[PDB]
Amino acid sequence: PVKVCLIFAGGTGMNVATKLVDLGEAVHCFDTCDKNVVDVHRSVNVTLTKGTRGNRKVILPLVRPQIPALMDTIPEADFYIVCYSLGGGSGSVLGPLITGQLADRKASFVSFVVGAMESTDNLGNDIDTMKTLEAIAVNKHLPIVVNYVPN
Amino acid sequence: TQGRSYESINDEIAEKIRKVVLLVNQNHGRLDVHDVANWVRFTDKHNYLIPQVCELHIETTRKDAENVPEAISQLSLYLDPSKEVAFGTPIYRKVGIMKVDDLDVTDDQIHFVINSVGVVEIMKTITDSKLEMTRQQSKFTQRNPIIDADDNVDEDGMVV
Ligand SMILES: Nc1nc2c(ncn2[C@@H]2O[C@H](COP(=O)(O)OP(=O)(O)O)[C@@H](O)[C@H]2O)c(=O)[nH]1
Ligand SMILES: [Mg+2]
Repeated sequence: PVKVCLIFAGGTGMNVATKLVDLGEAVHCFDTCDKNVVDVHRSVNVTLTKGTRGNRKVILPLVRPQIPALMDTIPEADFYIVCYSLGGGSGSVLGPLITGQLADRKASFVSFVVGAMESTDNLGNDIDTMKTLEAIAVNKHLPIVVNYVPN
Repeated sequence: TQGRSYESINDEIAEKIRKVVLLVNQNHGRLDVHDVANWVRFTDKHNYLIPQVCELHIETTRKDAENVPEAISQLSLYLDPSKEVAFGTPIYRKVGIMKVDDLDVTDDQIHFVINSVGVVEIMKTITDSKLEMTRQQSKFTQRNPIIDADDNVDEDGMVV
């Protein structure tokens, strides 16, 4: 296992990743399209889901069956860090699905999540994603530990 | 608008169309095809809203965009990402970052704001304007017929 694996999801995750490219192979990014992919990302892992080119209910059934495939690209590690926005459609779905998988690995990890504040859509998503993490904490019987950063 | 050439109006429309062509060119950071779809088809995910005729306002300043009344759905493009400000009270809001090497980038920031509480007035102005014009032309009073029941008129209206 590596010391730490860093996982980023959705646009916000992609954007934060650009600041951590010096960590290279330890960084793993996921999104549903390439709107946020920039040149510096060549230095890290980037995986885009298939058939997915803001609505979480729409994105979920498309990405769910692909999660096992995403997880195979994430090495076993002694610790993980997960990072995404609570308020969009892709990060707030990929992030928690991967988080659920990390719980199944009996992993130690923390997340960095952003409270998006632009619109009632963002705010509704923030609520549903926090509730998602709570449901996961209960279902997997594990604390889901997050550093919460409001915009 | 009275006094303005169709040439002038057409030029303005073409320049606005180009901004929309730019908007949807899929080359902006952070901006998805799905982001655009959910901006303009806002009732798809906001089911409590009423589908109806809405106006699109295309503005090149924050100030002008903020002055769109009762904004529903907003998309902002910025060339300088330092200038991004989450202004207004729309229900849906998204931002894209334009590229300085994008030759189609005509302005430093462009805001595409959709509302619907503006169409009313527009229609009123047209109805009121037409009414006034019709009133001036309506208030007419034709003269009495130049032919009396005395003239012998045949089926083709021939009087011989
Ligand atoms: N802190 C932060 N917030 C962002 C950033 N980009 C977008 N946001 C906010 O997060 C929301 C979700 O955007 P994004 O993460 O790109 O959505 P996703 O790709 O569907 O996961 C947006 O509506 C913004 O309010 C970013 O780079 N940093
Ligand atoms: Mg996105």
